[PDB]
Amino acid sequence: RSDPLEGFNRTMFNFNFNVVDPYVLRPVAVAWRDYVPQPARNGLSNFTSNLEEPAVMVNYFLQGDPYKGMVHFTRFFLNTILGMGGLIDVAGMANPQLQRVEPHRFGSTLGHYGVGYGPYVQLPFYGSFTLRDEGGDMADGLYPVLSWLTWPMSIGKWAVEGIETRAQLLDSDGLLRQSSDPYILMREAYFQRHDFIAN
Amino acid sequence: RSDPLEGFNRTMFNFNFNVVDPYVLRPVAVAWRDYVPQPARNGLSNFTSNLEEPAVMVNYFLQGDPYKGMVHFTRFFLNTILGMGGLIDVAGMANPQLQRVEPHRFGSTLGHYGVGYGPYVQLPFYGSFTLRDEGGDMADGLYPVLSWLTWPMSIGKWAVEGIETRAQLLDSDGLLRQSSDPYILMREAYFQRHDFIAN
Amino acid sequence: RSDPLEGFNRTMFNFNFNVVDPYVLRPVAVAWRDYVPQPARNGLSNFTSNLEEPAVMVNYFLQGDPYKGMVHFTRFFLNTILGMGGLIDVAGMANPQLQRVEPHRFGSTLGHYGVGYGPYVQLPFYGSFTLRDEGGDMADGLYPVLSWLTWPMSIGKWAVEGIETRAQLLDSDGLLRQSSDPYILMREAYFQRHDFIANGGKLT
Amino acid sequence: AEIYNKDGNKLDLYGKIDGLHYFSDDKSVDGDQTYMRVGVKGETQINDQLTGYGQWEYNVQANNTESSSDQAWTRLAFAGLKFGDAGSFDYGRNYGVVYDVTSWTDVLPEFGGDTYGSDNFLQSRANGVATYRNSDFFGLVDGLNFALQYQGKNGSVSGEGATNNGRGWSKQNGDGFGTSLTYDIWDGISAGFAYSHSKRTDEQNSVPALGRGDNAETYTGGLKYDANNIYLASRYTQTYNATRAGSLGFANKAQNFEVVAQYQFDFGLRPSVAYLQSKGKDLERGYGDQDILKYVDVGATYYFNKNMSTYVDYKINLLDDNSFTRNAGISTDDVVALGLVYQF
Amino acid sequence: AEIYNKDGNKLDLYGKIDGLHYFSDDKSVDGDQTYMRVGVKGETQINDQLTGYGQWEYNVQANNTESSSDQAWTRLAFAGLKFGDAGSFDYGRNYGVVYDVTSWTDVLPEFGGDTYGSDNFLQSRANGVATYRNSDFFGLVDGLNFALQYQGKNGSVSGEGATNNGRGWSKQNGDGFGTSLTYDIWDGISAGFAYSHSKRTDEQNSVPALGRGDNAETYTGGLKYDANNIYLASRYTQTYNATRAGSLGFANKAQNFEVVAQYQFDFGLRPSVAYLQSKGKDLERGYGDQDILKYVDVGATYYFNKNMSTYVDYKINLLDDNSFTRNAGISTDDVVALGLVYQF
Amino acid sequence: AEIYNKDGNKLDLYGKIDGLHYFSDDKSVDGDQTYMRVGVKGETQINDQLTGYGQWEYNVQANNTESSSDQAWTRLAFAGLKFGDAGSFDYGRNYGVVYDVTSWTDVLPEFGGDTYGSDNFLQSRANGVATYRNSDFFGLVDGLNFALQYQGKNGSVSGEGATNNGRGWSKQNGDGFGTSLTYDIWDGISAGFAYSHSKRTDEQNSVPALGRGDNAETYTGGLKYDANNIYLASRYTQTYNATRAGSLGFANKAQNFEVVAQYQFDFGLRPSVAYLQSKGKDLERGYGDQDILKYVDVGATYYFNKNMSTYVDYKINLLDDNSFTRNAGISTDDVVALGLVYQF
Ligand SMILES: CCCCCCCCCCCCO[C@@H]1O[C@H](CO)[C@@H](O[C@H]2O[C@H](CO)[C@@H](O)[C@H](O)[C@H]2O)[C@H](O)[C@H]1O
Ligand SMILES: CCCCCCCCOCCOCCOCCOCCO
Repeated sequence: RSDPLEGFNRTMFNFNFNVVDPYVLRPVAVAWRDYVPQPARNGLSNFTSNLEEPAVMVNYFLQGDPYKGMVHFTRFFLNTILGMGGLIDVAGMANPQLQRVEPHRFGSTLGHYGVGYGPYVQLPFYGSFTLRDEGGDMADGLYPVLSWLTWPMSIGKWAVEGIETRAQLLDSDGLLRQSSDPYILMREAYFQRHDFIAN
Repeated sequence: RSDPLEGFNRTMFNFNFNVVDPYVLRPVAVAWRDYVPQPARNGLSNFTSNLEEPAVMVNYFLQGDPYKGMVHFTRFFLNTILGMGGLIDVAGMANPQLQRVEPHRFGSTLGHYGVGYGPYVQLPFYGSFTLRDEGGDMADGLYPVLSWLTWPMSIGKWAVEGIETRAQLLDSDGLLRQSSDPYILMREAYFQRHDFIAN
Repeated sequence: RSDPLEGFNRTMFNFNFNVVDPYVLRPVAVAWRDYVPQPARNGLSNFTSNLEEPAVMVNYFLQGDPYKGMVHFTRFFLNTILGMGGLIDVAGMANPQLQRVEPHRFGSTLGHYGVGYGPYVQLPFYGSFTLRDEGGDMADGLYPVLSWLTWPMSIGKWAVEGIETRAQLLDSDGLLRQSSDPYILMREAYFQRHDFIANGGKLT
Repeated sequence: AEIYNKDGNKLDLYGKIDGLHYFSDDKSVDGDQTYMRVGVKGETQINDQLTGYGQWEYNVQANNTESSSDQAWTRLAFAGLKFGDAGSFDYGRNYGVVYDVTSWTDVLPEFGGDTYGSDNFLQSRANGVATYRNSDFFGLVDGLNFALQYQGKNGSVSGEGATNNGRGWSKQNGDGFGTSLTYDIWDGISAGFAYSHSKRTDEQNSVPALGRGDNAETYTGGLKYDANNIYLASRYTQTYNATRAGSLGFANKAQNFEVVAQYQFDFGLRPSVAYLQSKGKDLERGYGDQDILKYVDVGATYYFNKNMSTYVDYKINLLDDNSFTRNAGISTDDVVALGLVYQF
Repeated sequence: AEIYNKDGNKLDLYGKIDGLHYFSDDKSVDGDQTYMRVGVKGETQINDQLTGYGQWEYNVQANNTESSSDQAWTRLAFAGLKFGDAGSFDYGRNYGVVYDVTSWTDVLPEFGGDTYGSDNFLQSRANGVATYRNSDFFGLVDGLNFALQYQGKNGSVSGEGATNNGRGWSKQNGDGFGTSLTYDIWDGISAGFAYSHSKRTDEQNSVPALGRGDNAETYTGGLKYDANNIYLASRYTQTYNATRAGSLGFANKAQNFEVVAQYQFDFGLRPSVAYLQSKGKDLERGYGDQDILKYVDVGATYYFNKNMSTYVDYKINLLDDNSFTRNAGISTDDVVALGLVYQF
Repeated sequence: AEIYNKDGNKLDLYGKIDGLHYFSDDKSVDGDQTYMRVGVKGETQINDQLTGYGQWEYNVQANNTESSSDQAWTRLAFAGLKFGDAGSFDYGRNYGVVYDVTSWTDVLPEFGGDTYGSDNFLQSRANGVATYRNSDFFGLVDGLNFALQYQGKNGSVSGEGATNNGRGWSKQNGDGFGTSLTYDIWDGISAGFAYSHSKRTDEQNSVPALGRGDNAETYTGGLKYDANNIYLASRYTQTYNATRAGSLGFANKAQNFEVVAQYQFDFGLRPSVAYLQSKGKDLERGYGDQDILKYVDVGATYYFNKNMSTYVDYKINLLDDNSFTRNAGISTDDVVALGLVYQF
């Protein structure tokens, strides 16, 4: 379909799939799954998620729907001020239309206003980078919460989110490994997940 | 039945019956009934009645009955202080035995001590007038509540009260008029009300 | 039963039984029962009894039993602070386990460790006196609150209690006066009541 | 109102809100005087014989700004046990027993009871009072009620005469005691006597100008008739070093007397006539015999039900305008009072 | 909460505890502001025609020491009767009728409603107010409500203008009166007008240096919309010698204006936008035309249920720092507030 | 007492009246000490997951005159949410978390719990604390309880360090935090630890005479046994710049220690023995190491039932009368206290 840089990508993906993942990151995720207790996993996941919910709000406004804009205002506010800086999902306990949901950020608004993705890069150590979503999302580091992160903090957040994401995927490892071509499937999942959030 | 001035009276009464009543007064009372809303009538009725309750009180004391004397103390007291300067009949709502009754005053006091009426005059615009009651009643404009009025205010008060009672009799108009000799009925009614208040 | 002074004792008892009791005291106890109203009797009895409850505790501690030790602490504290210096039995109405009971004092603890009575003196006007219990109980006038009494106060308390005890016995006096050997019963009743108080305790 | 009664415990949240306005030439008295009272009364049955209880009652002034100071205060707070046939005993801040007979004349719609103050030895509410009470004289003499009471020193804010709860001479006191006796003679008629005796503080005898004496005593006798909707009551008391001479100190000798008459009408109005009078004798500084208080009181109150009432009250104040009335800050002007009162 | 309702007597114990914190560059506003409200509401039915009532409400600040002073004060306390279709009458410390319309803009999460103060010529709660109220205009004009109200002098603490409950010029007043009228038009829209008129004390016109005039009046009109989870409201007031110029006195003329818009989300959050403004004219020391208050206010409250809610509120303060702000003591700085609120 | 429970909301009106008297050679301690407490505790059920709450409790001193000042104060007022068992959170005026173990020795009949004060960093009741609490440690260890807490500056009345809720040092503080951990071990036995850490205000480090330091730290451990009608408890805390040296300032270092033993008799009496001691080290001005508190305490309380109780408590006070006690305002004298207590 796309992939002008399919050759470039497939080499970065095979480096990621069979060098960094078996030798690091996934071992780092097995230590995570066996040594950090489930409450600390739920608390970190909510704490990081919470720093994006002000931007999810500002972007639901731009995509025309100020109702969900204030669902994520309410999520940020109950959870920052009463849920211990985001550690507890109070809003989720308070009401069903305040459950945590996947971020809709500046890439989404760009995609919802019909802007096309980049080519499709696959990066070493990173994973998948479109010019519109990853990186377009960086526009949300111009206004507060994420403009408050130093560059060290942004990677810490990046890391713990990643190791957790890997840690959750630990139990369906396979079918990326028992699959004729795991680059085309991994990429297909990419665009289906990313087109859904740009709605 | 007594009546030494019956000749004079019957001619003043016919002046009151067939020129003063149809040409003025009753037109003013039909206007009253159709243009002044019922609450303002209830308040005006209550307000003027209220100024007579200090005199009814002092006169029940003079007649040996200090109980009803203070029935009219409390009526003045609740209605001046809680019923807005007399507009609302609070005492009347507070207890059946403080409901409004017709004033007694100094004519009553004379009649209760056996004094007896004058002759019986009928006046050209006033109406039935005895020297003991309509005339003796003036004794209560000597001490406060009623000594505070301009002579204009006492003329105002008579007027408003007369127009209201006139307005109420409007639907029993047609049955003093369907009667032979209406001076005799008007005169007996006078002496029955006035002897009843003296007992 | 030992009684080295039995000869002496029966001489004083006949003085106490048929001169002091009919000629005085029992007249004093009927005047008490006929002229002092029952509340002032209960207030006086409670008040004097209360002066002994600090001592009853101090000796229940000395006998190995601190549970009833503070039962009598609770009695002293409730009744002195809330019962008007002891006049009202507040502890008694507050709970069945704090009812007044007859004192266990230093004679009791001496006896509970087995010391022994001695003879059995009988005194004129006094009644029954052992060197171990009467007199041994006097050790409890060395620590408060019973050490706080002047000797006049000690005589009053014995007098008021004595007249009251006689006043209550007024209805059974008449049934000791005919009964063979009225010295033996009074001596046995003493040692029956006084041996019960060394481990064991009941009263009114 | 009884708001709790489960497990042998009763709880009563009670009070009144009184919208009230004073008309008087005296600008210390004239104006708005709206206030409110709230309190708790609690009872706990301990045994069949024993019952424990407590009460607190608060006075809150609703007639000044929200920036204002000292608008609330505690008038009562005490706990006790009641033994039934053996009486009752309690401690806290509570009424002096002199008030067990003096209370009979404190029934006007708004005034009265001001021959004395509060925190004025044992004539009204005071800090630190233990009071034994017994009804029907130890269950012996039906209808005769007596009381005995002691009060510890309530001294200076600082100095040798200090206590924790210090205050000024006008409301200090030494150790003292009082006693009360009341008898229901016929039925509706009642006689009462009360006696009081307190040490007075070194400051009482040095900083105010009027009144010296080691002690502060009061003798009181009173009578009352209360039947067939008539209420007649009267009270005479003499005081030594106990009655305050306004702000100038205490009256060395003083005689107080009160008379009140009330009828309760079929229809809900209770009028009130009364006379009250307090005379200070052997005052110092040239103030010979001076009047402390003197007025006729005319008034009436209407009850709508057990919960709502209204009243007017007219204090016809007969004090002359002396050098002594003014230097003590004793008000000489009349006063009229209107009040509307919700109670719960 | 209705804690009593037996035999035509009802008692309501109500209040709120609000843990609340202010962030501000102004060290007078910044820090803990936790406070508490407690009150009682009482109803007694006398007849079918007549019913009597009372209410008291207390504010006590939990944001200081236990040794700290003046942390409590009475906000409301009044009793009254309700006559059915002849209305109601009350007396006590209560809200001015001016607040019958200006209350329509007093709906912010925590700020707002500060173009006026308490104890300020019947714009909000005041000492000594008698208030007649009538709903549906004597049962005639359904949905038209009017109120009439009078207030006596509350003068200086001492001196010729003194009364019993004296205070400082900023909350004094002579005799005055006010009235209010409000109409519910086509379900949800509502119009209202309010007028007030009071004499000013000699101290008002001598001590503060700013504000001269014999009387103090206010003219108010307001509209509001309350339907379909939308709430819009606005209010305009003119005042003469009535609006305070902070500590410097009163504004001889002042025009006050408020706008509020709110939406209520099904999930429980209610955001709020508002703009507020008070501009004072002809001030007396060269100040001329000065602004007294001006800010945009953005905030929101999340309601968990009828009993628990939380809120944030952000006052964006548009006052510049004049010689007049910095001499009247008017806060120039922004303020953010977070509060968690239990109410019962 | 539970006075409301309708629609999943519960309201509790609670308190106590304590008629209480102190005997002491120290005239600041001696005399009447009657007081009363009243408060509300409230609950509303929101979901199955979420439930909200608040509570306030008031201290009213009934042991002075009705003309007296500052007799009332708020000891608690806070609201919060409780997350099933993801924990709970609240904000307001509430107990410091150091008190989660230190409370274990604060059980004497009337004294004790005075190695620290209220408004003393996070050791007792404090203004402006947010407190997270969690039981059974996130479902990880049944019986281990954890707590975290922060407090913002409560500064001077004026100056750069000022806040809205200003005060003097000894009850000021900078921003601070504390944490506590307690474990229910075998049966009755419990271990606890607490740490507190707060910035100290510029005024603390400038105006008093004793104590300098940027921070104020607290480390505390304690054990307790509570089974078979025995209660034993002990607590050791070390302090840096945190415990007050009476009037002179703070002790730069101090070690505080408390031990208490109690038995509860089936018939209702609970006797208590305790020893308490606070020693402050490296103090300035020549004082060196001095004792702040040191006394044996003997007493007992009789419980009539859940609602009425009495006690005597004897503080056998072993402090010497130094140049330092007399200059810090430290009471050297013994004191005995008798109290009768109604509770509801
Ligand atoms: C829970 C179980 C109950 C525990 C029982 C009680 C524990 C007993 C502790 C006793 C400790 C007293 O120990 C001792 O105290 C005294 C009195 O303060 C100190 O003495 C100090 O004060 C005294 C007088 O107050 C001064 O004259 C003296 O110069 C000074 O040193 C001693 O230096 C110390 O050694
Ligand atoms: C200001 C002085 C007032 C003193 C007045 C006392 C009067 C006592 O009178 C008792 C009257 O009782 C009569 C019975 O009640 C009447 C009920 O029926 C009324 C008939 O109209």
